[PDB]
Order: sequence, then C-alpha cells, then structure tokens
Amino acid sequence: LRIPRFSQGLAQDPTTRRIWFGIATAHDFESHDDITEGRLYQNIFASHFGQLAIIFLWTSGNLFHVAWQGNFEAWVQDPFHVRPIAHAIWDPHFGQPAVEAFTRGGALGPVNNAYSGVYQWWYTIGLRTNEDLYTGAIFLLFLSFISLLAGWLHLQPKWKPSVSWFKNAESRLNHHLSGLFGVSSLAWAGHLVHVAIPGSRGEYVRWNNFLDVLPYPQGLGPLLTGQWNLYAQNPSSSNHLFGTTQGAGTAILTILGGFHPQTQSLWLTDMAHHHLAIAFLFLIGGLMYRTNFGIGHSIKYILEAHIPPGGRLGRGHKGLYDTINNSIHFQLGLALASLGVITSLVAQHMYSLPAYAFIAQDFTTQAALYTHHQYIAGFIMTGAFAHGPIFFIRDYNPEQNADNVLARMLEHKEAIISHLSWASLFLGFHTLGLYVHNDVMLAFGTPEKQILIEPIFAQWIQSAHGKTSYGFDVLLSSTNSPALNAGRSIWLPGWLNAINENSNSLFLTIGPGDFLVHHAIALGLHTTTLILVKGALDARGSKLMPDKKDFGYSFPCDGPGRGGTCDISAWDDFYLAVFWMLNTIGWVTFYWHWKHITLWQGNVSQFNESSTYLMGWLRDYLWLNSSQLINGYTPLVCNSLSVWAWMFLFGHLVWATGFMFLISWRGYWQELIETLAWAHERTPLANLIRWRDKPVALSIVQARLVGLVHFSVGYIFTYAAFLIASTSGKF
Amino acid sequence: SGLTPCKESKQFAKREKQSIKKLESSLKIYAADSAPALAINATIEKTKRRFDNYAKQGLLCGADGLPHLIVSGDQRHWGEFITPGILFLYIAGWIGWVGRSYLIAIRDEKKPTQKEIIIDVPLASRLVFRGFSWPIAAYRELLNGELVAKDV
Amino acid sequence: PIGPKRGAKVKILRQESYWYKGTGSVVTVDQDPNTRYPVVVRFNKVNYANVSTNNYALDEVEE
Amino acid sequence: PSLVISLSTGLSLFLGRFVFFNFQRENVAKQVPEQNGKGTHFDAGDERAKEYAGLLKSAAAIVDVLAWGSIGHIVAYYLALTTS
Amino acid sequence: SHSVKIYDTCIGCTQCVRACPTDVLEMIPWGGCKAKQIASAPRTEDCVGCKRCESACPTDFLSVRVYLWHETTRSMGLAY
Amino acid sequence: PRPSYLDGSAPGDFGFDPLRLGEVPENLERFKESELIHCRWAMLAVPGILVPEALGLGNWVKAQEWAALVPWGTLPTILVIEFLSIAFVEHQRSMEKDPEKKKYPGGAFDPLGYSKDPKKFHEYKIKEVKNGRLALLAFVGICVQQSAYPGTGPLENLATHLADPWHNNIG
Amino acid sequence: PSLFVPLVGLLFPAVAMASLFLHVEK
Ligand code: CLA
Ligand code: CLA
Ligand code: CLA
Ligand code: CLA
Ligand code: CLA
Ligand SMILES: CC1=C[C@H](O)CC(C)(C)[C@@H]1/C=C/C(C)=C/C=C/C(C)=C/C=C/C=C(C)/C=C/C=C(C)/C=C/C1=C(C)C[C@H](O)CC1(C)C
Ligand SMILES: CC1=C(/C=C/C(C)=C/C=C/C(C)=C\C=C\C=C(C)\C=C\C=C(C)\C=C\C2=C(C)CCCC2(C)C)C(C)(C)CCC1
Ligand SMILES: CC1=C(C/C=C(\C)CCC[C@H](C)CCC[C@H](C)CCCC(C)C)C(=O)c2ccccc2C1=O
Repeated sequence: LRIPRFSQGLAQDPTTRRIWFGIATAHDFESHDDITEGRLYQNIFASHFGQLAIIFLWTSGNLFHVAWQGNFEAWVQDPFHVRPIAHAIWDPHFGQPAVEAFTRGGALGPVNNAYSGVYQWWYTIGLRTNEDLYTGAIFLLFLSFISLLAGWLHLQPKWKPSVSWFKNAESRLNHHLSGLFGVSSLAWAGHLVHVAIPGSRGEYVRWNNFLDVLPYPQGLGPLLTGQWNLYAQNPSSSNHLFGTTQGAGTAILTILGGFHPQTQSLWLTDMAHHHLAIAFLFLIGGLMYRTNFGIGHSIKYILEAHIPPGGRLGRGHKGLYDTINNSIHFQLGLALASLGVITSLVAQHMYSLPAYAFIAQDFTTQAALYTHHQYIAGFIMTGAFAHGPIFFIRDYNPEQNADNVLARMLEHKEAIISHLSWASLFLGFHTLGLYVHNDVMLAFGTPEKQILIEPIFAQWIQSAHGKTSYGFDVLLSSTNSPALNAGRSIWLPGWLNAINENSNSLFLTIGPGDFLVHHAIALGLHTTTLILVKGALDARGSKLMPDKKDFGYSFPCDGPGRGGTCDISAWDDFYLAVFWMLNTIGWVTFYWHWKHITLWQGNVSQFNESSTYLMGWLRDYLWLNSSQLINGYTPLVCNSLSVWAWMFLFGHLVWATGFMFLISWRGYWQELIETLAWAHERTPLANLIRWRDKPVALSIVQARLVGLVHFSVGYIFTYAAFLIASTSGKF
Repeated sequence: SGLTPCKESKQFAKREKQSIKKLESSLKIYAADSAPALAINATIEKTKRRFDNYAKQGLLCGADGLPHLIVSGDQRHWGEFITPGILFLYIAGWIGWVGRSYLIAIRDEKKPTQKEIIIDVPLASRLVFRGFSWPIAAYRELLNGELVAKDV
Repeated sequence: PIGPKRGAKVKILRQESYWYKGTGSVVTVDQDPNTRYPVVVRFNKVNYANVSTNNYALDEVEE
Repeated sequence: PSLVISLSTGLSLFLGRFVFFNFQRENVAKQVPEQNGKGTHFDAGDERAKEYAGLLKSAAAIVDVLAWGSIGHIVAYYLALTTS
Repeated sequence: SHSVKIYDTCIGCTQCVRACPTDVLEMIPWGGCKAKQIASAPRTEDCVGCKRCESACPTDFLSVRVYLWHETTRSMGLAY
Repeated sequence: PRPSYLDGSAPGDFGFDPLRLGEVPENLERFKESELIHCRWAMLAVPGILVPEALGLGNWVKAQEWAALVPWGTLPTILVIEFLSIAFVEHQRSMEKDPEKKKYPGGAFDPLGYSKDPKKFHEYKIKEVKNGRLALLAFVGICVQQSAYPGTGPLENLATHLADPWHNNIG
Repeated sequence: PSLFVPLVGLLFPAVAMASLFLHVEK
C-alpha cells in the first residue's frame, strides 16, 4: 500500500512514525514481510555489488579531481615544498577575502588542501602524470559499472545461486585465501617490480612499453632455475634520489629493512618482496579444506574432534560449525572483530612504518590518517560486539549448542561481567587517582611529590628491539645472544639504523606521562568491553527480565514496573558503549597527536612534564593549540583556517544538540505537539491545509539514536576541525 | 632507567633552589618576627628537608628533575612500591575480612538488615582484631572460604 | 498427601523465578488436582516487585 | 640444478604412494566432506568429480599426483633457493 | 495493534484489569487456581501498551505480558 | 594413596600420575607405548654423548657444529638419508594391532629369545623401563648442564675437581 | 564548467525531495 512496502505493519501507521522507521529498517532484511532464507542471502549478495560500485565510483572521482583541479605534476617535481590539491572550490557565498585566502598550491582558483595522502600513495606506486590519473578514473568508472552489472545479473533467476551455495564454506575459504588474498598480493608484487620500482628509479614503464622492458637485467630464468639471490645483488644506493636514476640498483627483491633515507619511507624492493612472500602462504593455505577433488579437510570434523577429555570445556566445539554457517550475524560479528583489530594495526604500522614517499614529512596528513582509522576501527569494534547479541537473540539454538564452549559462556556469565567490572573499577580508581594527586601538588607548587611510575616493562620491550637507550642489556641490544646475530646483516643494519633515529616515529622515547595514559586507554578498553559483553550475555535475558529473548534486539523498555526497566535491551547497551568508545579513541588520539606535535616542534620536553597532570592536557594541548584555529576568522581579518574555525563551532553545536535528545525524553514532547495540533486546527487561513501524517514525538529508541548521531557527528567534526587546523597552521 | 639518581642531578637540584627562592621572595614584605614569617620559613625547611630525603633514599629522577618510581620489582627500589604495596594489601584484606566476618555473624536469627543500618553491636563480640591475622584466611580457603551454590 | 512437607526447605527450579537456584520455605500445598501450581513458597529476600511469596509447580527438589 | 627438483619430487611421490599412502586415505575417510543440513551437494549442485578421481591404477588418483608433487616442488625450490 | 497474552501461572487477583484504563482485560472462569478465575485479553484494539497491568501482577514474573507490536491511533494514544 | 587405575601389575608402575593424565584407559595404553620409545631413543643416546666425549671430541655440542659450517658427509646428503629412512621405519611401526605388538614387537626383534621366557620377559620389562626412565632423567640433566656450553663429562671433572664449586641458582 | 554543476547538484535535491514526497504520501 505505502512506504515501507517491505513492512505492512509499519505502512499502516497513521503518524509520522512510519516515515522515520521505514528508513531505519530498510537494511534489516530478516524483519521484512514474508522474508525467506533465499531472499535474505541474495539480497545481501546483491547489496554487496552495490557497495563495491560505490567504492570504485568514489575512488574514480578522487583520481578525476586531482587530475583536473589538482597540480600533482607540480607536487611531483618538489614533494617537500608544495601542497597537494584535493579539488577546486565553487561557492557563491564566498566573499572576495575568502576566494583570496583559499587560493593555494599554485592554483588559478580557491582549492582545498588534501590531507588524505593520495598524492604520496599514487606517486609511490608509479603515477607521474595527469593522463595516468584519468586512465585510472576511467578504469574505476568501468569497474564500478560491471559491479552493478553483476549485481543485476545474479538477481536474475537464471543466474541466482542457492542458499546452500552460500553455505559452502569450505570452498569459499579455499578460494579467498588462494585467490582473493594470494593472487592479488602476487599481482601487486608484479606492478611493483614492473612499474613502481622502475618508475621510482627513473624509467616510465607503461602499457605501450611494458611488454618490451625487462624488470631485471637477468632474465626470468634465475627464478625458475632456483637461484633467487640474484634478485638482491644490486640494491638501490642509500644516497638515492627518488624518481631519479641516481644510485639506483637493479635488484627487485630485498629485505634491507629500515627506511629510504631521502623519502623516509620503506624500500619498494622490500614491499615487492613482502607481497610475494605472503602470497605463498595464502596460496598454499587456500588448499586446506575439501572441495570437489577428494582431498582436503572438513571444518566441521576438526571442530568436533577438539574436545579435551576430562572436562573442562564440555562438548568442545561440536555443532559450532552449523551455528556459525547458519547465522550470518555470527559471521559478521566475527568479521568486524577481525577487521576492527587490523584496522588499528593499519593505524599503528602506518605512522611507525610509512609506506609512501614523502608522507612522513606531511605532519597534518599523518595525524589525520591515524585519527581517521582509529575512529573507524573504533566503530567497527562496537559493531562486532553488536551483532553478537543479535546472534544470541535471533539465531542462537541452545539445544543444538548443548554444553559447548559457546553455551558455557551463558552459564557463567556473571563471572565474566563481574571481573570486567573489577578490572574497570581497578583501573579507574588508580589512573584517575594518580592523575588528581599529581595536579594537587602542582597546585600546591610541589611537583617533586608526584607519583611518576616509569614504564619500565615497556622500556624493556624497546631495548629488546634494538634501542640502545636505557641500561637494560636485552636482546637485539645485548652482549651475547642468538637473536641479533640472526640478523645476518640484511634487515638489522638498515633497521637498527632506523630505530635509533631521533627523528622518526619508529619507537619513540616513553616515560611517566606515557604510563598514565596507557592505563587510561586500558581503562577505556575494559569498560567498553564490559558494557558490550554484558549486553551480549544478557541479551536473551536477565533476572530483571528473563524473557528479553521474546522482545528482540531493540525495544524501548519493559515499563516502570519491578522498580523500573529503562535501557534494558541489548541495543541500548550498545548505545551506551558508543559513548565509552568515543571517549577511549578520544584519549588515544589526544595522546598520539600531542606527543607528535611536541616532537615536530622539537620540544618533547613540554610533553614529558605536562602529560603527568590533567591541567597540563587542557592547557598545553587544548588551550595552547586553539589560538590559530579560533582565529580562522577574526573581527579584523579572515584566514584559510576559517573553514576549520567554523566547523569547530559547528561540531560544538551538533554535539550539544544531541544532549537534548539524550536528556529530555518523549512524554514531554508528545504533550507539547498535541497543543500544536490543536493550534493548527483552530487557526484561520491555515485550516485549509492539513497534514497527511499525524504529528507525533520521536520514539524512545529513535531519540536515543538521533541524540547519539548528533553526539557522534559533533564529536568527530570538532576534533577534525582542531586536528587539521592546529597542525596545518604550524605545519 | 635513562635517569641518573637525584643526587647527581642538576635539574632536581636546580628545582630545589627555584622553589625556596620564591618562598623567600614572600617573607620580604612581612618583616621577620611576624606570623606570616615563620609560616613561610617553616615551609622552606620542609622544602629543603623533602629534597634532602629524596636524595638519601635513592629515587632516580628523570631529565625533568623529578623522581620517577621503579615498580619492576628491583630490590634496590622495593620501598617505592612493593613494601608499601604489601602494607596496603594487609590493611585492604584486614578491612575486607572484618567486614565479611560481620555480615556472616549477623545472618542467623534477628532481623539481619537491622544490624546493617544500625550496628549497636560494635565489632560484635570482638571482631576487629580478627583482622590482625586475616592472611590465615588462606586456611579458610581450603575449607569453605567460598559457597558452593553457583559453579565452583 | 503429595510431595512436599509443610515446613520443608525447597530449591526453586523455574529458571524464570527471581529465586531461580535459591532455596525457600513452603507455606502449604493445596490438594486440588485442578490446581496447576500449588506448593506456595516463602522467601527471605523479595524480588524486584516487593512480594515475598509465590506459587510453584510440583517439580522441585527438597533439602 | 634441475636435479634437486626431481629427486625431491621423486621422493615425495614415492612416499605418498607407498610409505604414507595408507595413512592419508585413512584420515580422509574419517573426515569429509561438508555439512548443513548434512552432506552438502544437496543444494550447491557442485559436487564431485568422480571421473578424474577414477584411476585404473592399483591406487593413486591423479589428484594425488598433483597433490604430492606440488609439495615436492615447493621443497625443491625451498632448498634450491636457500643455498643461494 | 499491541499483542497481550495471559498465562496459566496466573492466580486470578484481578489487579491487571483494575489497572487498565482502556478496558483491554477481563476475568474468566477457570479451574487452574484457588480463585478459579483468570485474566483475559479480548479488546487488544483499545490497548495503548502502558504496562500498568504488569506493575500490578504479583506472580513471580508476569502472568500478563504486553508485546508492543504494530502502531495504530488507538495504540498511539492520540486524541487528534 | 594409589590412583584407581594404576594397579601395580603394569611394567614400571609405581603409582605416579599426579595430574591424573592416564585416567582415560585407551590413552593410558597410548602413553605407555610413548614411554618406552622415548625411553628407547634416550638410552641409546646417552652412551652416544658420553663415550665420544671420553675418546675426546669437545662434547656432543661441538660434535654437531660440523654441519653448521665420505660418505654423504654433507648436511644435505645426511638430512635426506636421515629423513626418508626414519620415515620408512616408523609410520610402518604404527600397526595399531595389539598395542604396537603389545608394545614389544619381539619376533625378529628378539633374535636371542628373551621373550620366550614367562616371568623373565616381565622382569626384563620392568628393568628396561627403570633404566630408561633413568636415561630420560640423565638427558635432561645433560641438557640443563650443557645449556652453559661446556661438557657433560668435563662437568663431572669440574665437580670432581672440587666439591667447593657451588650451583647456588635462583635457586 | 564547474559553475553549472553544483547548482544541478541543487536542482537535484529539489527534484529528489519532490519525487520522494510524492512516493511517501502515496
Ligand atoms: C559490515 C558492516 C555492517 C553490515 C553489513 C551491517 C548490517 C546491519 N546492521 Mg550493523 N553495525 C555495524 C556494521 C554493519 N552492520 C557496525 C560497525 C556497528 C557499530 C555501530 C553496527 C551497529 C548496528 C546496530 C545498533 C544495528 C545494526 C543493525 C544492522 C541490520 C539493519 C540495519 C538497518 O537497516 O538499519 C538502517 C540504517 C540507517 C537508516 C542508517 C542511518 C543512520 C546513521 C546514523 C547514518 C550515519 C550518520 C549520519 C547520517 C552522518 C551524517 C553527518 C553529516 C552532517 C555529514 C543490518 C543487518 C540493526 C539490526 O540489526 O536490527 C536489529 C541495529 O539495530 N548495526
Ligand atoms: C550557509 C552558508 C553556506 C552555504 C549554503 C554553503 C554551500 C556550499 N559550500 Mg560553503 N562554506 C561556508 C558556508 C556555506 N557554504 C563557510 C562559512 C565556509 C568557511 C569560510 C565555507 C567553506 C567551503 C569550502 C572549502 C567549500 C564549500 C563548498 C560548498 C558547496 C558544496 C558543494 C555541493 O553542494 O556538493 C553536494 C552537497 C553535499 C555533498 C552535502 C551533503 C551533506 C548532507 C547534509 C548529508 C547527505 C544527505 C543524505 C544523502 C540525505 C538525502 C536527502 C537529499 C537527497 C535531499 C555548497 C555550495 C564546496 C564547494 O565549493 O563545492 C565544489 C567547498 O569545497 N564551502
Ligand atoms: C578466485 C576466486 C574468488 C575471488 C577472487 C573472489 C572475490 C571476492 N568475493 Mg567470492 N566466492 C568464491 C570465489 C572468489 N571470490 C567462491 C568459490 C564462492 C562460493 C562458492 C564465493 C562466494 C562469495 C560470497 C557470498 C561473497 C563473495 C564476495 C567476494 C568479494 C569480497 C569483497 C571484497 O571485494 O573485498 C576484498 C578484499 C581484499 C581484496 C583484500 C583482503 C582484505 C585485506 C585484509 C585488506 C588489507 C589489504 C592491504 C593490507 C591494504 C591495501 C590498502 C591500499 C590498497 C589502499 C571479492 C571480490 C562478497 C561480495 O559479493 O563482494 C562485495 C560476497 O558476498 N564471494
Ligand atoms: C544546542 C543544542 C540545542 C538546540 C539548538 C536546542 C533548541 C531548542 N530547544 Mg532545546 N534542549 C537542549 C539543547 C538544545 N536545544 C538540551 C541539552 C536540553 C536538556 C534540558 C534541552 C531541553 C529543551 C526543552 C524542555 C525545550 C527545548 C526547546 C527548544 C526549542 C526552542 C524553540 C526555538 O528556539 O527554536 C529555534 C531553533 C534554533 C534556535 C536552533 C538553530 C536554528 C538554526 C540556526 C536555523 C535553521 C538552520 C537552517 C535553516 C537549516 C537548514 C539547513 C538544511 C541543510 C537542513 C529550540 C528548538 C523547547 C521547545 O520545544 O520549543 C519551545 C522546549 O520546550 N529544549
Ligand atoms: C642422571 C642424573 C643426574 C646426575 C648423575 C647429575 C650429576 C651432576 N650434576 Mg645434574 N641435573 C640433573 C640430573 C643429574 N645430574 C637434572 C635432571 C637437572 C635439571 C634440574 C640437573 C641440573 C644440574 C645443574 C645446574 C648442575 C648440575 C651439576 C651436576 C654435577 C655435580 C654437581 C651437582 O650435581 O649439583 C646438583 C644438581 C642436582 C641435585 C640436580 C638434581 C639431579 C638429581 C637429583 C640427580 C639424579 C637423581 C638420582 C637419584 C641420582 C642417584 C645417583 C645415580 C643416578 C648415579 C654432577 C655431574 C652441576 C655442575 O655442572 O657441576 C660441574 C651443576 O651446577 N646438574
Ligand atoms: C632387547 C634385546 C633382546 C635381543 O634379542 C637381544 C639383545 C640385543 C641383547 C637385546 C638388548 C639390547 C640392549 C641391552 C640395548 C640396551 C641399551 C642400553 C640399556 C643402554 C643403557 C642405558 C642407560 C643409561 C645410558 C643410563 C645412564 C646414566 C646416566 C646418563 C647418568 C649420567 C651423567 C653422568 C655420568 C655425569 C654427567 O655429569 C651428567 C649425567 C648425564 C647425569
Ligand atoms: C609481583 C608483582 C607484580 C605482579 C603481580 C602480578 C602480575 C600478579 C598477580 C596476580 C594474580 C593474577 C592474582 C590472582 C587471583 C585470583 C583469585 C581467584 C582471587 C581471589 C580472591 C579472594 C577469594 C579474596 C577474598 C577475600 C579476602 C581473602 C580478603 C578480603 C576480601 C575477600 C573477603 C573479598 C608487578 C610485577 C605487577 C608489581 C611488583 C610485584
Ligand atoms: C526535540 C525532541 C522531540 C521532537 C522532535 C521532533 C518532532 C523531530 C522533528 C524534526 C523536524 C522535522 C526537523 C528535523 C530535520 C532533520 C534535519 C531531518 C532531515 C531529513 C532526513 C535526513 C531524515 C522528540 O520527539 C523527543 C522524543 C524523545 C526524547 C527527546 C525528544 C526531543 O528532544
């Protein structure tokens, strides 16, 4: 009859509630009318092609604007002293001083300074001209199309796959490991040795000459013969100019380690070697499980056989195979969990080990990328912990999982939750305690009475890596051991050079200030996990509500009876954790940024002393770096940072607006609207017009969402405005 | 431990002098023999004393010129954490054991909640000192330090 | 006259009861076969609704 | 030298065929192959594959050949690469 | 509209009915308990879903359960 | 006291299984088989590491440094030989019919027929274990001692030299 | 060139919002 068509019960709502909820439930296929397992699987599979189409289109546009409105070529010729251009600006509201200030990077008009690091990435892989960027944009536009073509193709009956096909896991793993991971990594190693590395050295190897240009002097033979060391005889000289055939070796596969001294980035030869190396593990690994040829494993049976006799895990993992394969919420929560972990692994390894040329010197880009991925990694983790409860409520079969490791979690759930409470309470009581204590004496003017615990455990790890600072005498920095000498030159000499670099971010110096914050982050992790698992383990029910299983993942509440039951659903527990997640990542990004902007200014001394007490954070970090930001537009002038000053205030406004939906609740607003409904009816010249949807206050759950969205958007945008401007201003 | 002990520190030593000069700056406006005078001078001796003591007991002091505690377990610096830590757990357990011992004695007969809001039972018969030997609760553990109602 | 004494202590087996694995004293036990849940039980601790008693099914253990 | 390859590939084939053949097959029986539901193939119409598996030989399928040999080559390249 | 159910664990104390302001429930002759009555939910159409009935139930966990389902003007409690 | 399953009739059974590792029967038979083999390799070896040291060879450690730097006097050569062969034997021994030949293959492995005897075969067994457990212990002693990299024998010589040298240890 | 497109990027909301409005009230 009406929108939403997928929900008839929703479509018959006379109020404005239907339009809202029609949007918020469009992707929840399992709740749609007359849903079948068949319809469920190839809706996702088709929605999957839709997502790919967006990514390729989004990436196509990036290659387009940089080629059309970005200099790039000007950037290539002097990567150190030119600012990359994202795209042009066209805004009628712009005053002349605006068009003025934003004209940068040698552009004919006002543009935006790119902080995505696409310039360094594209330059490192071998893109040298705008023409190259266009061909990529066209190719991605074409890739974006065939994704839609495949999406449309499998929605057709003559090409649609069976659910069982989707549930054949043994073969999907075998291909994804061997093909999706292995081959793609192998193919990339080819681009590196054919284009990236030779493009780095100085030769332009492209489609019209790649067929006639050897990647290596010696033939393809040495690989096939067996002697592969010949691919490492002649590496690039330390004093090598990128994009210049100066001090350029011939080797296409090395393990030098450390950084290319001019670019401060990892060697391309190391990477061409890396991907080639990992491709194999993936390639062999993608041949573990059984398919149609008579050899291979059975995942189920391996899970079945893993039962420790004599307790204490019970039935082990029996029936666990079918619980996962029949539940795509388990799979997603399992996927987000793994993806979320390596998302941070990207953030941690990309600032410590820069992969692209001239990215380490672009301090605004480095800060942005780390902060970017940590918040991305943050939200992903809350999703892995969100599809968890949904699995328990919608897809969990208690009987089929009788006394296995999964079912043993629900029967001692009070143990996991209470100790998470203890660990959270422990960390909080002392981390906050040590902080406040330190502020007291500095107020009292006696900073020599502070509790400054030296992170001696972590410093012991640093010395174990090769850092000759401190007197620890541990592996890779000791007097006699099998570890360092296993270096056998190769990685160690180039890498040990890199670790004792006082300039790079590769293993910075840490102290008492680094101790307190790491505990704050540990507090943030534990508490967030406490909230999320408690929502998961009590998703099917508690003692306050034993039949929570019968109400679904998201419901408003259970009423004011039995003392009150506000925010008792597993959905709300997620919604509460999102707050704690933002706080945690907030502390992480604060800690990363401040320690770096003090390092970049050549003044780590200020961080080492001000980070030990909380007033230092608010003043020497928050207050101190805001001056240039908040003067983006002044009652006297107008700078290029005016965008960020405005967005800074914008973020504050969205943030505070969420507070309205989180503090004030529905019954007040509904009664207010009822008076407004009366008004409109009794007002002449306005009676002629009537609404087609009954005006009602937002729902209890909707408001918690809407408020959280405001809270999260303002949270991000405010810090984004500050992270960029404060860093861009000083550089 | 890139830190060099508070004795051979030039920063931590400099920090001592900086603090007492500021205090000395204040007594110049009050005229000795006056109240605010001693209070300032009494503060100065305490300043000198605490700086003097910290150098005695060890304490490594970073480049910032402030003492950093070492909790690795190093025998040279046990007094910085372990020995105070052992003292804490002692009192922490003692409190825990005395409190537990109370709620247990209350439960049989009476109205148990009556004793919780009002305790006109002081240490019961004599429950406090029972904490002097709390660690003997290890022997309570081998018997029934825990109830067998839920799990093991 | 049926399963549980008048003063006997009994362990709850409902799973949905506030006192799910707890113990409680029985008030009495009606003898009408029609009655689905007799075996009234007193408890020392109240639930989230301030009630101290509840009627249960015949299936429970004693002690 | 290519000889290293053959010797190792050679030994492997020997092992799979005689020395380790029984154990392999034994494990497979007690293991495969897919479950749902149960047995896969019922839906997902794919599905062996009997012919290539068919071997007029007193035992060893072709797959086995490909399977045993590959391991052999890897080892050979492993050693050949390694000396250099 | 909203979905309400009654369970045999009821004891017929009739408090769920007296609590309801829209008259969704009523008492029914039954042989399951000493009261020999039981709650009934005939008029779910007039149910607003406020769970006043649940806060009057003395049974260990509710004998009457309200499951908020599809929304209607009556359930939305609108007077306009 | 004595665990329920450890009767005493078993060869070398003195009642020791504090973690109740062999409580499950079919794996207790598995461990009993695993024991002798660990025992058999070890007994063969200790003499292996002592006599050469006695003749003079810088201990078993230096004995092995040669590969690191006729017939087949090459690590590659020896490795394949050690490999393919130790594979032929073994994963043939598996038989898993009558506890690895009752764990005592006999037959051709008893060319001199000590298996034929009734009670001697059993007393022969208990002797074989005890000696074996003795080796296993020795090997560990040798390993822990050698972990300082001098000599299994020379160690004896050093202590023998003086009872004064002291281990201390952590201790 | 680029002064023709951001407005059709604003004609489009006018068109989209109008069409969607008709779709949701139907
Ligand atoms: C692989 C990634 C992935 C996939 C495929 C899914 C898929 C699904 N999720 Mg999940 N989720 C994920 C990740 C994912 N999620 C992550 C990472 C989190 C952590 C936050 C969550 C948290 C989450 C919750 C809490 C819920 C789901 C739910 C669902 C289901 C229905 C969602 C829906 O249609 O409502 C519609 C979605 C919208 C209408 C989105 C619009 C609102 C957001 C705020 C817009 C983005 C913010 C804002 C607009 C930005 C504008 C700012 C501007 C100023 C620039 C669907 C199966 C729901 C469910 O399972 O039903 C029971 C559910 O309640 N997810
Ligand atoms: C009220 C004042 C105002 C207004 C109306 C604008 C308007 C605009 N600005 Mg300006 N700006 C302002 C103040 C303002 N700005 C101030 C004070 C500063 C600091 C001095 C700037 C600095 C600035 C810069 C640097 C740039 C702009 C740009 C733009 C243009 C955006 C391009 C576009 O439309 O693409 C599309 C529009 C969007 C993508 C917005 C989508 C976000 C929505 C809310 C979320 C998604 C909605 C969702 C899909 C729901 C669907 C519903 C929908 C289909 C109806 C637009 C004309 C950019 C430009 O010139 O374009 C080339 C540009 O780069 N502005
Ligand atoms: C060679 C065979 C093969 C290949 C190449 C693929 C490939 C793919 N499949 Mg298919 N599949 C196969 C066989 C194969 N499949 C078989 C035999 C079956 C069952 C009989 C299936 C059933 C199946 C289903 C049901 C689905 C897929 C899907 C997908 C897509 C996954 C989504 C994605 O793009 O991210 C790919 C990820 C990578 C390429 C990298 C791996 C992730 C790492 C961790 C990222 C980090 C890499 C690096 C460090 C970072 C570089 C960043 C830098 C470049 C900027 C991908 C294109 C999904 C889909 O439809 O697409 C949206 C999906 O729904 N497959
Ligand atoms: C900063 C966040 C914030 C904002 C903006 C508001 C705003 C408002 N509140 Mg609220 N409130 C808040 C936080 C906030 N509150 C918090 C944290 C609480 C907890 C106590 C409350 C509790 C509360 C109560 C109890 C009430 C309000 C009420 C009101 C309204 C008063 C009427 C009014 O001024 O309309 C004008 C709107 C503004 C001034 C907002 C800014 C308008 C912008 C600048 C102009 C429009 C922009 C543009 C055209 C949008 C188009 C862009 C396009 C892309 C969409 C107003 C909407 C009252 C109400 O209902 O009205 C009487 C009321 O009863 N608030
Ligand atoms: C076969 C058993 C055996 C024998 C005969 C020896 C003999 C010796 N050991 Mg060794 N040891 C052994 C096992 C053995 N150990 C094991 C299993 C370990 C691991 C804990 C060690 C760890 C060890 C260290 C660190 C040192 C020795 C040293 C020595 C030498 C004299 C000093 C000494 O023993 O200190 C005392 C060591 C122990 C008491 C370890 C316990 C070993 C058991 C109790 C002895 C065997 C038990 C058995 C009942 C012995 C009866 C005699 C009979 C077997 C011949 C002496 C050659 C010292 C040395 O290097 O001198 C130059 C040296 O400092 N041993
Ligand atoms: C079975 C049979 C049957 C058939 O038919 C016939 C015939 C052939 C007769 C048979 C038999 C055979 C045999 C007998 C074998 C054996 C071997 C052995 C026993 C060895 C020893 C074995 C044993 C042993 C070695 C023991 C030993 C001892 C030891 C080590 C100790 C040592 C030491 C010393 C000095 C000192 C140093 O510082 C250290 C140590 C190290 C501590
Ligand atoms: C040494 C040291 C360290 C370390 C530590 C550690 C790492 C440890 C640990 C630990 C642990 C891991 C522990 C555990 C546990 C457990 C459990 C299981 C528990 C329990 C308990 C109880 C039962 C108690 C009770 C009671 C009492 C007795 C008292 C009072 C209270 C109550 C009453 C509560 C560091 C180096 C840091 C520092 C220096 C020193
Ligand atoms: C203000 C407020 C309302 C009233 C809110 C209403 C009536 C929402 C209507 C918003 C109007 C229509 C303007 C919103 C415009 C948005 C930008 C929507 C954009 C359109 C799409 C992106 C969805 C509640 O109903 C409520 C309920 C529970 C707790 C707190 C509150 C609460 O704080």
